[PDB]
Amino acid sequence: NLNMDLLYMAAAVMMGLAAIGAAIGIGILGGKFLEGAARQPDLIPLLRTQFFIVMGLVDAIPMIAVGLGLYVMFAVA
Amino acid sequence: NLNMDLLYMAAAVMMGLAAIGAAIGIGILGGKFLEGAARQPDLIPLLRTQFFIVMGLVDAIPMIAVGLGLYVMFAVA
Amino acid sequence: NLNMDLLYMAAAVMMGLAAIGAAIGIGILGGKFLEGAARQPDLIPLLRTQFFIVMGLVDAIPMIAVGLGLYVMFAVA
Amino acid sequence: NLNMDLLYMAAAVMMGLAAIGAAIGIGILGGKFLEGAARQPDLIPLLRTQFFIVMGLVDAIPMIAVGLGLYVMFAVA
Amino acid sequence: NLNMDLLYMAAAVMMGLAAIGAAIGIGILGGKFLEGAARQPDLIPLLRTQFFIVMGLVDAIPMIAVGLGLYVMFAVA
Amino acid sequence: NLNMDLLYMAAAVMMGLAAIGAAIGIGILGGKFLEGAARQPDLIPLLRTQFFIVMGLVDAIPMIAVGLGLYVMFAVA
Amino acid sequence: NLNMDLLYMAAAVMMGLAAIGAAIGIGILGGKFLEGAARQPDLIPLLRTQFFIVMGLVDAIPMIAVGLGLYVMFAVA
Amino acid sequence: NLNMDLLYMAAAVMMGLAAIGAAIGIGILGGKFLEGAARQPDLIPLLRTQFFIVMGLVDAIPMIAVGLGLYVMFAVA
Amino acid sequence: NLNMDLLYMAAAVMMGLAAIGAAIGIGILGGKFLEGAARQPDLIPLLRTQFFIVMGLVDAIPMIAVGLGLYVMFAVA
Amino acid sequence: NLNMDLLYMAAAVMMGLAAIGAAIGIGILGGKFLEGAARQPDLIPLLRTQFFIVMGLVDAIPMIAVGLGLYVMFAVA
Amino acid sequence: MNLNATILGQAIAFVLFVLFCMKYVWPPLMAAIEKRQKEIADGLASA
Amino acid sequence: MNLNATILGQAIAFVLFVLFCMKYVWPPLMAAIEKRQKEIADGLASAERA
Amino acid sequence: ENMTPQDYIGHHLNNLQLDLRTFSLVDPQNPPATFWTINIDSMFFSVVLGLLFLVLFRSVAKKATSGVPGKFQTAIELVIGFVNGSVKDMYHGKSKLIAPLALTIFVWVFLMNLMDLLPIDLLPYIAEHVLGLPALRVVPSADVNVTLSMALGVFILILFYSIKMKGIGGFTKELTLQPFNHWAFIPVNLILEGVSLLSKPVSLGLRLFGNMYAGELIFILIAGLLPWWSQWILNVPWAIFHILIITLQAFIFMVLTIVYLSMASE
Repeated sequence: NLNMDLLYMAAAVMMGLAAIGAAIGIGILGGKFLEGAARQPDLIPLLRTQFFIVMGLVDAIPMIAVGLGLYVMFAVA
Repeated sequence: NLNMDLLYMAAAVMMGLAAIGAAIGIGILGGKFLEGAARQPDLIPLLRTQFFIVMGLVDAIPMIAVGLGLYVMFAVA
Repeated sequence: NLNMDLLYMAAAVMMGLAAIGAAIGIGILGGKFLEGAARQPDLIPLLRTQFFIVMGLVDAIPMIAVGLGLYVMFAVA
Repeated sequence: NLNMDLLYMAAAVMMGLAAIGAAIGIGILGGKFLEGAARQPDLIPLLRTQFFIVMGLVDAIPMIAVGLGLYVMFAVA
Repeated sequence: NLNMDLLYMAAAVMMGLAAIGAAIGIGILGGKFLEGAARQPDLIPLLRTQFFIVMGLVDAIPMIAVGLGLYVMFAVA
Repeated sequence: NLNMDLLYMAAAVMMGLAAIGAAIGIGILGGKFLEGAARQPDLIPLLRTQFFIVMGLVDAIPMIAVGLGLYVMFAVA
Repeated sequence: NLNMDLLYMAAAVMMGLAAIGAAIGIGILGGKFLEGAARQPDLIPLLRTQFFIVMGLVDAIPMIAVGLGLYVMFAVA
Repeated sequence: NLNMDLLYMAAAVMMGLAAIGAAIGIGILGGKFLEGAARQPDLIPLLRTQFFIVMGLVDAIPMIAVGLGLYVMFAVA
Repeated sequence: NLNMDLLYMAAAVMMGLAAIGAAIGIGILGGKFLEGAARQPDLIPLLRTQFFIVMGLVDAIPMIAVGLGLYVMFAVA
Repeated sequence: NLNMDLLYMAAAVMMGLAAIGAAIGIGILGGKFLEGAARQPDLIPLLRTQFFIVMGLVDAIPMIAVGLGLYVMFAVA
Repeated sequence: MNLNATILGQAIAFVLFVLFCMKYVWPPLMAAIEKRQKEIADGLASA
Repeated sequence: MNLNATILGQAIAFVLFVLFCMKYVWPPLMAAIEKRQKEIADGLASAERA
Repeated sequence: ENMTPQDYIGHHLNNLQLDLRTFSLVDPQNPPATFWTINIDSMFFSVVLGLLFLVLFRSVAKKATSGVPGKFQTAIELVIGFVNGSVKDMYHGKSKLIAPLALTIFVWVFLMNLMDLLPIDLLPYIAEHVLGLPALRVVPSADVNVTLSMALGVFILILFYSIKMKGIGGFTKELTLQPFNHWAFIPVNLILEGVSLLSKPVSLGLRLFGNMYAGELIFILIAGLLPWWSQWILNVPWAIFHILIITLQAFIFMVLTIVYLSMASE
């Protein structure tokens, strides 16, 4: 039957779009971290601590999508 | 055939687009938080509490789509 | 049977596209609120009031898109 | 079967793309309003009046796209 | 006949893409008008005159696309 | 027959994508004109002349796509 | 037969994507010209000459795509 | 048969997306050249030399997609 | 037969979206590095070190997607 | 015959999306190189070496996708 | 295109040319260049 | 397809490329080599006269 | 001669090969399925361009005089100074290998790419008519196997330098505890740094292959499809653009090799 391969296609769309969102979201956020670290090079530990707080939120929704993509490819299909 | 594989494809479109929207929206907002923090290092608690007010609204509408995508896979399919 | 099974795909497209629009729109708008709050920190309750006025307009079209998506899944299909 | 399904899909793509247009356009316009408000806060009632003029134009063309989407679901069925 | 539902789908993509283009185009143009008004508030009627000239060009292609999509939906189908 | 379904859909893609390209291109170019007009009034007719030179190039490819979309609907279909 | 209907669809997608690329590419390039002119209008002929050099490269790939789109539509038909 | 028209569609997708990539990448790169040329008008030939060095890299990947698009369209069948 | 063929299409969407995500994310992050290095040339080894830390996170999700794309083509084929 | 046409449409997705990703990623990065070269022209050889270091990361992931697209057309055929 | 025993045949060729270039080409060229740079630097030491 | 025609067209295209390459590419290369010989001649003359 | 232009384009993309089961010549209408079918034409042009690089540089290296240099000597010392300046900026360790490795990579990849500029029929015509060989194509870097052989050479050096500089301590730590630090992430860290490590050589090889293969394919298409009086107008602009690409792709293979070995060792 065809079905088992439209499960691979469903996981592929879900995991690819989650990789777009995770990579661009951290790219934008990290660029503004480096701009702050260039201006204030004695504040790198403070700015890096805040960056890890907000970066965890950026990753949180893409990590759900990537986990469900792995479930569909390995466990269901 | 079609019923299950289209329900997984629909869930993949909801969670893929919610991962795009939530990750880029929080990435942009977090970039302005980290530049504000580098500009005003006495105000990280004031700007991070404003950031959590704004972030709740940004995440809320993608979280409808993620929760309903999980309903589509687990409880419809 | 394919007519209702594709109605779940129709709702998935409609609310997924609304979720990227709403999350990026509030992300940009909130970013300019946090930059204003960092430049004028005694001004935050006035700027937050204005952010809530314009955030209601930004949400108004996505919220009717999400509401019609939920209707398509629950009431039509 | 499929004719009535494809009408609901046509409304889903029409309102989904209209929800992106309306939310992004007002998100950008409202961000530049909020920076004008933070730079000169005694000027806010004037800038808010100009924002409502410009926002009416931005929102008007998505609103005919939404109105035709509801016509396709409710009236054409 | 399949011809009817494909004509409603063709109108839906034509008007959805026109609503994205026209709403984001006027959103960017209006944002630069509102920061110009915040910088030079005694010039606002002059900048309105130029904004309405430029807005006519931005709308001219999307209003053709809406006019033909609405013709396809009402007259051809 | 099938020819009209696919020809109206082909025109709808061609003119919808041209409406994105023209509206975003003139929106970006026009916003930079309006910040120039707020920065230097009394240069408005000179900056408007340069804006109309550049606008002719921005419109040139989208106007080919509009003219051929009108040919596909009115002459081929 | 279907061959001609898909060839009009192929020419339409190739020229739509060429129209987006060419119009936004010249819109970004021209916006940076207009702000460099507004700052010091004594350089308008110098910057306009460099603009025409860069704009030639921006047009070069989209015109390959338009030339092949016209060939598909008229000559492969 | 179906073979040829789907090969012309696959070529149209390579050629269109290459026209997006080349036109937007050189538009961004050229905008930063023109603002550098306005900033340092004695150094236009030095900045133009580096512009051609990085423009070779931006054009290189789209030219792979153009070369294979012409091979699929003309030479494979 | 069709299962094997569609698995090459499913890998193609995973690797295309992983390529866009990685290249745009690192391009935004690296641009903010190369502009911090030009403004503060004594800080390059520090900004280079923080760039490689942040870039490891930007790489992390695209490497899951591309590694699974290679698995889908070569192992299940 | 049927298996080969879909294989040419799979390669067209890989190479089109990787051409957009790599061209715009290098365009953003190269624009920041040309900005830094206009601000401090005496750094232009140093910033050139930092550009080539970061550019090797930016187009590393897209080159895996371009190479497998060339494998699919020429080896899997 | 086809992955092939040429990958090994080129791997032998590359390592032979890197060993010949490393001993024979690079030391005599860099000795001759640095010998001139030292003689100019001692020419500045006269000042 | 005429194979001899494809050889004729490749010959015309190579001659036009060689005329571009000689005028644009070779003067920069020969000017860089003569600039090095000038800088070494000045450097050795200055070093030996000092 | 029966050529349809699609068939001419097809034959131009076929290599000359040796069947090591028999030492026969794999005629280009039936390819043997074995992995022992060495490509003769990329092997011959790869070693002959490597020999020509070493003959020119050794001839100057053996003569070279620290007076005012000759005009040819000045050209070779310019490329020695350009490679050493690149290495000395990017790498700071004591190794005797990195500088000559970077010289051979830059000059050999440049020479291999430079074969692509020559007319696409001239050497294949001479090989078909005068030598009688069933096929030929003359750009080594355009073929995958040479670029993956160089990229795997740099992979083996990336492993050698990372083990030697830091061994039982450093390589196990960087594979297991990065980027996410805590021991709870070790399985994820091992996958992400594994694919990061493997991405450095595979992208080196595919970068160089993809640019030279599409560069040659345009000259095969322009020669194949267009009539003689009209080839030069598209061909001359492509040749002029390709001169920029051959030097950039040779330079990027050198730069990324130095950067990856410098980042591995230091």
